[PDB]
Amino acid sequence: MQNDAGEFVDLYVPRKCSASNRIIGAKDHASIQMNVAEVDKVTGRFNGQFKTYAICGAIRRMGESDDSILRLAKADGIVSKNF
Amino acid sequence: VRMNVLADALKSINNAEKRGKRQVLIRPCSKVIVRFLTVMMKHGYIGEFEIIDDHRAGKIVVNLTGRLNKCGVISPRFDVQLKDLEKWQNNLLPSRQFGFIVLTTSAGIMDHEEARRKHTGGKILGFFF
Amino acid sequence: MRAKWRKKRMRRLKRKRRKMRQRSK
Amino acid sequence: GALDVLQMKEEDVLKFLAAGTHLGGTNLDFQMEQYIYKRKSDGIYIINLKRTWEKLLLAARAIVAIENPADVSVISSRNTGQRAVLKFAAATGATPIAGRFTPGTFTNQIQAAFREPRLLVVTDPRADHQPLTEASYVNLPTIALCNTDSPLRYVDIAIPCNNKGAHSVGLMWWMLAREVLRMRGTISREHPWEVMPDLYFYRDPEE
Amino acid sequence: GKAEDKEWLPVTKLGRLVKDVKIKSLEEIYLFSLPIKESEIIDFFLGAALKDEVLKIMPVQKQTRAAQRTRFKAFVAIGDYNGHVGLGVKCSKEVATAIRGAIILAKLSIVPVRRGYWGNKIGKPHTVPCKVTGRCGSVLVHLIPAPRGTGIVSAPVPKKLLLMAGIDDCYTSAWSCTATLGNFAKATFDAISKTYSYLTPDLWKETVFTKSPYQEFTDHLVKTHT
Amino acid sequence: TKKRRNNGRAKKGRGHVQPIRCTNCACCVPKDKAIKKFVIRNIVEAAAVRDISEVSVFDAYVLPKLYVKLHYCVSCAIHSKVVRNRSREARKDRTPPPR
Amino acid sequence: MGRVRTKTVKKAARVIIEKYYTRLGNDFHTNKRVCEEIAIIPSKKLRNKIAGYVTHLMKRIQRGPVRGISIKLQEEERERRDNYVPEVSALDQEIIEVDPDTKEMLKLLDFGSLSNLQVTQPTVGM
RNA sequence: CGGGAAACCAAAGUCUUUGGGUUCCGGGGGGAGUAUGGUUGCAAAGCUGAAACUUAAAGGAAUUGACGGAAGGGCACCACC
Repeated sequence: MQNDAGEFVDLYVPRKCSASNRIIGAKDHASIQMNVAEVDKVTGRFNGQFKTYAICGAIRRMGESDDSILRLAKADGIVSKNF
Repeated sequence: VRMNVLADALKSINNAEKRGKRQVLIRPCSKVIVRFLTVMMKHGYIGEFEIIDDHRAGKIVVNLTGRLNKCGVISPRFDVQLKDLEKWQNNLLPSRQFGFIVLTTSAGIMDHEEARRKHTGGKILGFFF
Repeated sequence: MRAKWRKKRMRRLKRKRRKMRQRSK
Repeated sequence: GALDVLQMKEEDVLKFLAAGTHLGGTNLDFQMEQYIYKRKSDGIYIINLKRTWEKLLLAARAIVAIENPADVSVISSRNTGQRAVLKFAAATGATPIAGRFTPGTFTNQIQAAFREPRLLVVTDPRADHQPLTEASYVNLPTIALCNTDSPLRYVDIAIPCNNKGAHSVGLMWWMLAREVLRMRGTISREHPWEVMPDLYFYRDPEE
Repeated sequence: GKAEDKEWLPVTKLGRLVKDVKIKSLEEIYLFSLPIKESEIIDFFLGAALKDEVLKIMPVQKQTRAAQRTRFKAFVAIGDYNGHVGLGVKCSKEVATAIRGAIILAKLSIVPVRRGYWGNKIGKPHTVPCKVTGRCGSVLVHLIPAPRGTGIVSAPVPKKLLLMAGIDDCYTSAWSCTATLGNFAKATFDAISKTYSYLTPDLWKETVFTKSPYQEFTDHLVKTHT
Repeated sequence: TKKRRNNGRAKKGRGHVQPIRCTNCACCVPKDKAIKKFVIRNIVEAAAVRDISEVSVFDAYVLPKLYVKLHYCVSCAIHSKVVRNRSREARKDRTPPPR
Repeated sequence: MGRVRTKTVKKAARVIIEKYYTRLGNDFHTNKRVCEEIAIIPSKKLRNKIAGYVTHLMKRIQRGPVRGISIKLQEEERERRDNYVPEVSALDQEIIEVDPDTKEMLKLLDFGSLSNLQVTQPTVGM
C-alpha cells in the first residue's frame, strides 16, 4: 500500500508460501520456515551459507510438503536436475 | 445437456485454483474462450497457454500463478449502456481499486475500463479479481 | 392410531350429513 | 547432489543389499509411488536405492543448518529404534526420547517435561503419530523414515526405506550420523569410520 | 505493595528474548506467525495504550440430583484504537474471576488489522481495504468500504469492536440469529481478522526471506541462560 | 432422526422382498429383515453318549447330527436374548462374536 | 477381609529402597530397625507396614527389575548390554543373493558383480 | 475437499467471492382436507377447495439430570434364605 505522495502505509508486509503463492497469516501455527545448508564444491563441507523456504499449513496437512520441498530443491541446484 | 461452453471453462479453472493445482485442461475450446483468457493474461492473472488440434473443436491447457481470487459468468447476456455500468461494477467487484468486468461490444471483447475510453456499450460476459 | 381414527370419525359424520341433506329437495 | 565427493560407493550399496533396506511391503500409498522401482512376481515392492541417498543427504543438509545441536529432538516408541536413537544422540548432541511420549510435551508450557525444539526426527510415521500431530501447533519442521505404506500427513522430508525392524532401522540411523559428522567437518569423506553399524542393531540372540 | 520489578520471569524462548534483546515490535512476531503464551509480552509492547470493555455477563447452568448449578460467563474486548484488537471469554463460579480471566484471553488473542481507501489516496488510510465477511454458528457478518467521514453504519455490538480496531468509516450487513451476542461478536472478529490475509495486486511482488529471532539470537539463549 | 444407514434391512437396488413367518410367534416379516440362526447339534447329549455307545449292536457307529434353521423378528430376538442393544459407536461393528 | 496397601505405604517403601539398598535384607526384624533410623515415621503401626512391603520388595529385586525402582548394581549391567556385545567379532557379511529384478535395478545404477541369483515360482502363491 | 443448527452428506460440495438449462411446489399454530359449487363412479368414494372465529408460541438437532412392568456388573440381617 502507498498513498499519492508515494510513501508506504502498511504495518508490515506478510510472507507468501514458496510452493503456492498465497499469504501466510499471523495465526497459521501449522506453517513452517525450512532452512538448508550449502556445501563447498571441492570438499563436500559446510561453509556457513544456506537456503530457505516457507510452507503454508493447508499444504502440509494434505501431505504435499515433501514433494514441494523436493521440487524447490531441484529448481535450485541442490538435487542437480537428475534423480 | 451442455447449454453454454464459457460457464464450463471458468468453473473448471475456479475449482483447479482452489485445490492449488499448477495446470488445468479446458474442453471444448471456442473463439469466445480464447478471447476471454487473453484479457485475464494481459492484466497478469494467469500464465501462458497452448491449444491442441484434434479435428473436433479442440482443447486448451492453461498455466496458473496463484493470484486469481475468482472468475465467473452472468448467464443471460444482458445489454449495458454507459450510464448503467456504474451499478454493475458496484454489485460485482470487491473494491474500487482492483478487479474487472468483461463486455462484448461492436469494437470487440474488452475490459470495462476500455469501454469508457472507446465510448461504447455492449453485452456482459463475466468478471475476474 | 389417533389420526387414522379421527379420519374414520369424519368419514362417518360426512356419510350422515350427505344422506340428511340430499333427502330434503 | 551431482558431485563425486557426494556419490554413493560400492561398499555402501553392499551394506544396503545385506540389510534388506530395498524391500518394501505388499501395499503402496499414492504419495510414495515416485520412490519405487517395480513390484515383484510375488506381491512385494522394491524401493529405489538412489532415491534414498539423495533424500538422506537432503536430510543431513537440514540437520547441519541448526547452530545449537541440543535444539534437534530424536524419537522412537518401537523397540527396534531405541538403541539406535540413543547412539545417534551420543555421536551428535541431539535430545533423545525413547519409549512413551507424554501428550502435551511440546504445548503444555507448565509441564515438568516441557521442551521447545527447532527440528524433529521420527523413526516411523504410523507409530510415532503423537509428536507428529502435536508439532502442528508450534511451527516445527519434520524428518521421517518412510516405508511403501507410510501415511505422509505432516512430514517435510521423507526418507524411503524398509522400517519394519532389525538391521535395516539401525543401519539408517548409523548412516545419517556418518554424513552429518562428515559434512560438518568432524570425520573424513574418504577414510572409513571407527564405529561399526552392528552397534545400532536390536537384540539378535546373544549366546 | 509498591510496584517494583521481577513480577515476571520468562518460561518460553520468545519470553526470554522479548525481556532482553532487540525484538522491537509485535510485527516481527506476526511475520513468523509464532504463538504467544505469556500475557506480559503484550504489556511490554502496547501497555497502558490498551483500553478494556465488558460486552456481556451471562449465566449458564447444569442439572444435578440436588439442585441447578450456576456459573457466570464474561465476554471482554480490548484494543488501542490504532490497528490492534482482541476478544476473550471465560466461565467461572464468581463474576469477578470470570472478568479477570477473560482479560488475559482477550490479550493473548490480539491480531493486526489492515486499512485502506475508498477513493483517491490522500492522507492516511481510514476504512477496510475491500469487501470482507466472517461466520459463527448461523450468524454471518459483512463489511464494505465507505467515503471519508461517514462513520460506522452498524448495530451496537459490531460498532464497539470496529471503533477499538481504529476504523473510522464502514458500511455493514448481517444475516440469521444476531440475538446471540457471542456468535455475533465472533463473526465480527473473524471478518476483522481476515483483512491482512486477502491477496491483492499491491502484494504480488516476490517475497525476500530473512532469519527468524530464534536463529539470529541462537547464542544468547545458550551462553548465560536456561 | 435416522438411527441406521441401512434402515435396519439388507434391501438395496430392489422394490419388494417376500415375507416369512417366525419360529416362535408366527408374526410376518421380510426375509432380509429377519434375524438368522442355523443350529447343528448331536441327537444324543455329551452326558448321555457313553450310555448309548456301550449298548450299541455295532463294533463301530457314529451318532447323527440334527440340522435346524431358525428365523426371528426383532421383538423375539431381543426377548430371547439372541441380540443385545449396543453403544452408538459399537452399533457399526458387522463382525460376528468370538469363539 | 482386605490386606491391600495404600499409596502412603507403597511410596515410602520405594523411596527407602532407592537410597538405602545396601543396608537392607530378608529379615523383617532387622528391616524394622533400619527403617526407624533412616526416616521419621509418626506411628509404630505405620512403621511395621512400611518394613513389611520393603521386605516383600527385596525378595522381588533378587529375581529381576521392578519398574519404579533403580540401583547402581542393576544399571551398570544394563550399560553392559548397552555398548557392544560378546556375540561376534565381525558383521554379518555382505555376500548375499540377488533376484533378477534387483539385478536389473542395480544394472541401471551402474553396479553388481558380487551376488549369486535364482528365480521364484511360475505364478503368484495362493 | 467443502458444506451444515446439528445429526450427518463425495454430495445434502464447487454460495454475501451470491446467475449452466428446466418442471412441480412451501410462507407461525389451529378451525381443515372441513363448508359450498363443479366433476368422475354401480357404490364405497377420488379430484378441485374457502372464510368467520381463535392463539404466544407449536416445532427441529443436541447437553446434563431424573425415571423404565429395558440390559450388564457389584452390595446390605434398617433386604431375603
